[PDB]
Amino acid sequence: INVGNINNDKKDETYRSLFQDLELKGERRVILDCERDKVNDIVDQVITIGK
Amino acid sequence: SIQIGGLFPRGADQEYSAFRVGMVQFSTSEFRLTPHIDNLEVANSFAVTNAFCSQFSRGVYAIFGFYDKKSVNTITSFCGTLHVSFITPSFPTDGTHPFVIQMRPDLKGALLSLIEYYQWDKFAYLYDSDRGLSTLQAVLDSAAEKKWQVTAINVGNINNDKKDETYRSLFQDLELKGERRVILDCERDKVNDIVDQVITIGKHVKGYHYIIANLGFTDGDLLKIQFGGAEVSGFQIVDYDDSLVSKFIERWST
Amino acid sequence: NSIQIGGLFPRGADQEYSAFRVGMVQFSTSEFRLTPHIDNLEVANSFAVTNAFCSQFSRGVYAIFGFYDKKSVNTITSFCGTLHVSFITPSFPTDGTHPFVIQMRPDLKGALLSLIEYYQWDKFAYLYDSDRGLSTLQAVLDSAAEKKWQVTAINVGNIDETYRSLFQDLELKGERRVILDCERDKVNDIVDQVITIGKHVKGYHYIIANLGFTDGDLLKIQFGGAEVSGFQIVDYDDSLVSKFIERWSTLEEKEYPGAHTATIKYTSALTYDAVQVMTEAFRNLRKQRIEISRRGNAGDCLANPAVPWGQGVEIERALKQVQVEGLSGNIKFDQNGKRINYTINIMELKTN
Amino acid sequence: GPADCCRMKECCTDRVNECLQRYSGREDKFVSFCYQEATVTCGSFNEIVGCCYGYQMCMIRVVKPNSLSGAHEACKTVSCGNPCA
Amino acid sequence: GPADCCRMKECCTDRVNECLQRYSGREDKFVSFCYQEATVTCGSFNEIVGCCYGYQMCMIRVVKPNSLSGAHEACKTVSCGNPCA
Ligand SMILES: *[C@@H]1O[C@H](CO)[C@@H](O)[C@H](O)[C@H]1NC(C)=O
Repeated sequence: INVGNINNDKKDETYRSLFQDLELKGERRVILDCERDKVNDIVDQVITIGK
Repeated sequence: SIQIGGLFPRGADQEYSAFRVGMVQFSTSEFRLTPHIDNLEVANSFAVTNAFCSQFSRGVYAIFGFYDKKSVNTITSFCGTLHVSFITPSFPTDGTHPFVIQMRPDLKGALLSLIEYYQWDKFAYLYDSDRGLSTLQAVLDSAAEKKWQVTAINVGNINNDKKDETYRSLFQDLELKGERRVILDCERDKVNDIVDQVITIGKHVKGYHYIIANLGFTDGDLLKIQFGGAEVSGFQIVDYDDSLVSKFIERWST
Repeated sequence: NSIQIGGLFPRGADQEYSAFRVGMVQFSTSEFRLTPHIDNLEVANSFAVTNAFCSQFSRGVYAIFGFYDKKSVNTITSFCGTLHVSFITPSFPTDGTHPFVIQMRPDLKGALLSLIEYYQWDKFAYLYDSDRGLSTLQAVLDSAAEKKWQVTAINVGNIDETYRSLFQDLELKGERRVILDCERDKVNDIVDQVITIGKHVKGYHYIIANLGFTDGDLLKIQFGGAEVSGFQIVDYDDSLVSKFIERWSTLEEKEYPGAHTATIKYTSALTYDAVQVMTEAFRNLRKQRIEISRRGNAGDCLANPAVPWGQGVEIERALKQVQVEGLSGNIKFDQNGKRINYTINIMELKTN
Repeated sequence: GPADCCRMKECCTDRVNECLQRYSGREDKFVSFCYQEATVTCGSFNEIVGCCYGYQMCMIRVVKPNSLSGAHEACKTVSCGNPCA
Repeated sequence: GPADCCRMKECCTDRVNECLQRYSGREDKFVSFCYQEATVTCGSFNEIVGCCYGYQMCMIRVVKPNSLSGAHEACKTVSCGNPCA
């Protein structure tokens, strides 16, 4: 999944969606390949929905 | 043409703002109230005594203010003896005190009723100092009757310096006791801190149930804990769907 | 150099004030004598206390000895803290750090909790009130949370039939063990209600939490059959206390009321030891070549901004540095003014 | 209708402990009795065995006068053994 | 050593789901198979019944292709029925 094309405006909802589909896939194990900032965003969104 | 007292604790801002807004909104041609405001440390009994007498000697007809669990007796006693009316949003008194008009509704019944509603036989209760142990004493008595297992934990004697570590600690013990259901009884600030610490250690996921014992519940920022998956319940004194409140917000937000 | 101190005695403080006067006579140096200004007032009333304190202050008093309720206490602590006026008192300890206040009464928390562990109480009931404050309640609640106690907190100060109810559910749940944390009067009341419905039967264990356990009448439950445990601040076998009672029991009821008794209330004993502490404190003040005499008139206590006398701080220190042997036992204080190095007797009521 | 061995276990331990608090100071002698109270309240797969056998044994072999709380707290996590025979 | 019905239940559901995520889109058809894997791994009181029967039935009556996660999450809290008969 490419997370770099994610709009800053729509990013929150898009993340919630994406991780929802990941939840359906039952994926606990995840690899973040991103810059430090992008990683921080992803992690923040992970904590917000309690993943 | 009427002079009223204005006691405001240091740090009361939005309150005083709404006070001025109410002053403009409710001031008629017949007469206008003439507030004399006094900002002070309300927790200091001496300061409150001195300010109250300062209002009194100026010949104030009525006083509007706040009080701490400390200063309250000074206010109730001085009002009752000097026959000076006192209006206030601050917490209700545990007894019958004349010459005091308590603007805040009593929350005890509501809370206990909610606990009974969710059918909680065992849960945790986080209290502190400020709002009094009155609600705690109430929930303890009712727990004794209804066989609730209350775990009383004081979060108010915990310093801002060491707070994170102890929060994680006590919540660790809470996890160990297997208590999912928790009741937060505190001001919005304490609530925010506690919730932040809950999210940090990930206790906001599904299976957890939180009850905010504050009367605003919408007044603080809950959006962070909103997506966690844990149930959260609260109480609201101000209905934002009412036309009065709607138009009020319309003028207020601008 | 003379010395003037104000006193405050609640209506009904007769024996206490008596022991105050006795302490005044007994502890007297020729170089200086304390000058009591007595004020009788209703201590539960904040306004009355404010007014009395300001009345003493404006009179140019060096130190004040008095009492406070759960209501007036904050008024006292705040006014003392603001005007830098020392306050001595038998009244219940304060929860927090309060400067310019010397609390003669030792803290009961440790003794109580240690006693709970001693009898090995995993589960019990706690009957409290709002009179001396909820500090002890917070203590037993926290310690219960840590030690996994089943404690049942019931406020008995806001209330006959209800007592029968609570003791009924206790009988069914089989909780015999009860802790009475209350005023002497409230204790007497609760015990009376216990005997009337016969909850004083065998299997029950009561813990009276106060320093007054023998100071009151224990004769009612003495034959009850239930175990009873308590706390004692004044050992009557001590030679100091022995001679004190020797002189006290021989006093004329005309001059000093409630004096002719063989025993004395812990509050009253604390009053006496308070007199001792003030005496030795001011003795240490004149012996250290520091003159305390008031610079200017105290003025209006309400006058803004406040006007504390700086030298009075010395007096505070002078009090806290005092270490003496009174009725209550070894008397010494910490920087906050709370009793330290106190010994509390653990009593038990038996057939004899 | 539905009976779960797990829920039966939790109910078991809980009812035993809740029972033993009536007999405080005498607990060590009443463990078995209180266990039968839990077995009969929460129901069992085998009338003979009870709701949790291993728990009963662990408790009966540990509980001392006024030792209840720690005893239960250490015995409730034990394996129930075999509920059938 | 001693085997606990509760622990065996948790192990059962967990091992079943862990097996079913190996098969995708056909999950509904392999549910029983994966159940026998959990039964044979985590052990059972009765070889016939398995580790948790009620869980197996709930799953077989729910699981749809690529419906796995929600099916398991709704079926693991169900009552085990009975390990004996
Ligand atoms: C006096 O009190 C201090 C404060 O806890 C303590 O360190 C010291 O051991 C005490 N002395 C005695 C004899 O108990």
